[PDB]
Amino acid sequence: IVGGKVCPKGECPWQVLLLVNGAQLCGGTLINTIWVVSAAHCFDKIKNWRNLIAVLGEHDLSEHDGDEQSRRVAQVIIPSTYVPGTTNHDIALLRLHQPVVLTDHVVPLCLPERTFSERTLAFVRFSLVSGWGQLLDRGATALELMVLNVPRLMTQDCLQQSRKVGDSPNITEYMFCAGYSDGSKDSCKGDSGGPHATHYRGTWYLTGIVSWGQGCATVGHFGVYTRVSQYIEWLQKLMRSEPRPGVLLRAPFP
Amino acid sequence: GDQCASSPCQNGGSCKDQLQSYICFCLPAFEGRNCETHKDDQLICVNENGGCEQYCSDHTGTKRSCRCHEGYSLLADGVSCTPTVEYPCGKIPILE
Amino acid sequence: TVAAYNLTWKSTNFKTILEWEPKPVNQVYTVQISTKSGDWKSKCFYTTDTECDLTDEIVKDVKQTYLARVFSYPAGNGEPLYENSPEFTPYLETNLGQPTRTLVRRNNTFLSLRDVFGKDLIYTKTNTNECFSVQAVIPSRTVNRKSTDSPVEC
Ligand SMILES: *[C@@H]1O[C@H](CO)[C@@H](O)[C@H](O)[C@H]1O
Ligand SMILES: *[C@@H]1O[C@@H](C)[C@@H](O)[C@@H](O)[C@@H]1O
Ligand SMILES: [Ca+2]
Ligand SMILES: [Ca+2]
Ligand SMILES: [Cl-]
Repeated sequence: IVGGKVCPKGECPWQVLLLVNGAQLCGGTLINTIWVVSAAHCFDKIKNWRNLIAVLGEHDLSEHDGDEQSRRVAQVIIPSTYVPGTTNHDIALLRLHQPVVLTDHVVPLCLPERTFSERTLAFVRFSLVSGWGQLLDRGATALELMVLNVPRLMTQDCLQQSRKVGDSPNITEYMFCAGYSDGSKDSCKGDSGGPHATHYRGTWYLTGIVSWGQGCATVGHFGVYTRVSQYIEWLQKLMRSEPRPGVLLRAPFP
Repeated sequence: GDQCASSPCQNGGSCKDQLQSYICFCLPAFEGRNCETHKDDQLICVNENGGCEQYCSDHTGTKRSCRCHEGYSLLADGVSCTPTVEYPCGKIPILE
Repeated sequence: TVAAYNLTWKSTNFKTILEWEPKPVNQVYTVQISTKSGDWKSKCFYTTDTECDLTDEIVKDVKQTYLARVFSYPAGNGEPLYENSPEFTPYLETNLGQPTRTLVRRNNTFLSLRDVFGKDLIYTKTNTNECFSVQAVIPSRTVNRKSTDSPVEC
């Protein structure tokens, strides 16, 4: 998160930090006590599937107060259509070994109805992304949770305003861009998997997932987000269906 | 020459002649070049979420209706959601 | 379906109609309007017109810069096709009414030109309200600087 404020403690309670072997990995979003949405490609290089750890309630990485809750990740689920090392279908669903406990510092983000998201939410101009990622492309990561407020664009406005670059990814139906072009503010490498959250009439909803861009706050580019609207049926089907055995699982999509 | 003589305006708003043109002041409940739109009718979902707090279902030839997300129930005004639990999604307790 | 083109603000004395091309053959239009940093409000839902009145929207805060866009949908029915109006700041760009109360209505009443321009408003050469042919002027403006001459009186 380049350009943001520090998120005052407890004010981004759906934020999740994923760890492997106690090393920083990605962010995630609590949509449920048992369930965390992340970015698929966070798992591109994963060799140690038993040691995936999810941490809710976290704020400051260096010092541990009483609010952080740790849980083992039981299953990571990826869309069938996701291809490792590409940016399409960039989303992950994670079941935690055991539930977290909702408190003033751990709360799930509402996962909205798909049509509500398409017709109403998509047209709230500013939403919040957040995470412990880099504070500048190639720079340090964050110790306290960071948060940034960003304007969404419709894909045509995005293509028009973006600078054509040889062999860049295609902005798809399963993405959107958000943010700025004056090279001042964006999400960044630490942040993949974390919330793009939309306030509407007193309730925060999950509309996006930090996914990819051309470096971070590059002049002439925006940040791309997984378009969370497209997977609402798929996620729901998964949270209600009965557990499959495997640790990684590629679910059919749609 | 005055254009308003042609009685262009509708729904009882006054006209005012302009050059090669005119204007139409409407009453509050109406808009349009000639005040021909009733604002009341569009109690539909794409119109500002139907006035619902969270969710909206249109129907056929009948008033829309509003709904609440899991962990919320609907109030007696038929537009508002209230939490039915301690920690409903999408709310932040240290500001609530 | 084809995307709207050549969109324009028609604005006089604050009454603002957005106009576009073409006439819909088997397709409908929806319009959206916003301030530069505000949420997108929708109007004129699935009309077959080439116009949308947006007096009530723009009038709520005349000093904002507005942006409009128009959406195409095949009749009878992953973003819809649309195209953008140019930027419209009412206070600076609205054409001035050939002089004898504007469209801005605070509290059920159309404010007068002076209720809206205060000191920014002169005439032709008087800061006050006084063969004769008067034009109204705003010193400050880049564009649409002055109304046409009132009807002559002797
Ligand atoms: C006279 O009335 C017609 C229709 O009401 C209008 O279109 C003209 O512009 C006006 O002069
Ligand atoms: C012109 O003003 C508008 C508001 C209407 O009240 C008309 O009756 C009047 O003549
Ligand atoms: Ca800590
Ligand atoms: Ca005339
Ligand atoms: Cl556990």
